[PDB]
Amino acid sequence: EKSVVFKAEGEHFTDQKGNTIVGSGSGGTTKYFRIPAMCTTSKGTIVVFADARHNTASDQSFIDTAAARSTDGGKTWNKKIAIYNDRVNSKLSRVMSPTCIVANIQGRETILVMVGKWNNNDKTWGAYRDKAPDTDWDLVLYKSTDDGVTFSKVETNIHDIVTKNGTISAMLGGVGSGLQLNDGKLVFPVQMVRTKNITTVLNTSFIYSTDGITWSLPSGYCEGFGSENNIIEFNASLVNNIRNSGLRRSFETKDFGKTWTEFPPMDKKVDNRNHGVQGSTITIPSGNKLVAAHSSAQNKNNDYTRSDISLYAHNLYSGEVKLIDDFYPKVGNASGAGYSCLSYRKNVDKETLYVVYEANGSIEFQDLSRHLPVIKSYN
Ligand SMILES: CC(=O)N[C@H]1[C@H]([C@H](O)[C@H](O)CO)OC(C(=O)O)=C[C@@H]1O
Repeated sequence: EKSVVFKAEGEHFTDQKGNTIVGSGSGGTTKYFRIPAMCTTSKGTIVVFADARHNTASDQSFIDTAAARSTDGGKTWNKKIAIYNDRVNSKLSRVMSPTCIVANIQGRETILVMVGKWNNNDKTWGAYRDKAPDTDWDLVLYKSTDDGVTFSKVETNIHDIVTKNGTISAMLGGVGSGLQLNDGKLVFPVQMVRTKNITTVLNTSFIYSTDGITWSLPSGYCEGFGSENNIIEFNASLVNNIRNSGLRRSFETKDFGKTWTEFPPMDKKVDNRNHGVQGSTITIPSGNKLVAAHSSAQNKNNDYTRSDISLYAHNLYSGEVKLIDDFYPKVGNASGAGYSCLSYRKNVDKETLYVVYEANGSIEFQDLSRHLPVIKSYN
């Protein structure tokens, strides 16, 4: 009814030289996985990224970005490390929080994946506000043009545009998936930690590009809330959907990121309760209309266990919301739980809706395509 993408205490990765990575799971396995991100290509291939937390579930720990690839509809997976941390600090070196896009970049189908990178910081990234930007931080971008088989680093100007801004201590993708606009523009939702002198600690925004190499920041900022967020393209707006303790928040920009205003069809429509949680938000066509599909946790215990990871439909015209499927109807592991990522595709006449999510330190996959008629009708 499901498959395991990455098995907690059940995977063995190799490093760049081909030596095994001895984690703290049983038998020297990778201990824990978090923060899944997925896409589906024009060939039907599914690629899933996650934080491979070799030693512990903690955010401040030794982490590589794993990638899993399935060509059989999610039944079986081939796995590797896509992005290695710098191996400065055996406790703390890390790459974190993947956000991915599958896109047509000047004719070439490309998977992009963006992760934050730290080495010696022993605290959460929001603690580091003294510098513009933090010297321990980077935001790195990798690509594949071979359907997810190989990844290579992309040289970008992302660090430069953050430095030039001068009011950002660190930036990170919004977690899960970014998007390619109908005109071809690449867009990553972002989270930013502002420098200490800015009265808002966190903001949301996006970065955009034509070629995947040269990126830009818009001039405005959206309120941060819990900062993890996704963007959809709708009706001549970019619309975000942001983590927040309690009710999720959604804003729209009609001027390509200069200004943001509340988006009534999604704002305050789903409750994640205490702490909030990352959620995934995408669009799915229905005729010449769109529906938003959204995944996040109901959090019945009002805590970090983030129970009941659920799929919702948002009617973008009426503002109705309904629960489609509580696809992980379980209490999570409070060491780190609740995150998810959706992926919709129509290849020829075959429509697929997939999800990956956190399940007790593992990453699981489900094919949710049977729900498509219900979601599409919600317009
Ligand atoms: C880069 C990073 O730390 N990401 C982490 C994120 C973050 O700490 C929080 O959004 C405050 O910034 O929180 C969580 C979480 O399970 O809630 C998981 C992520 O691994």
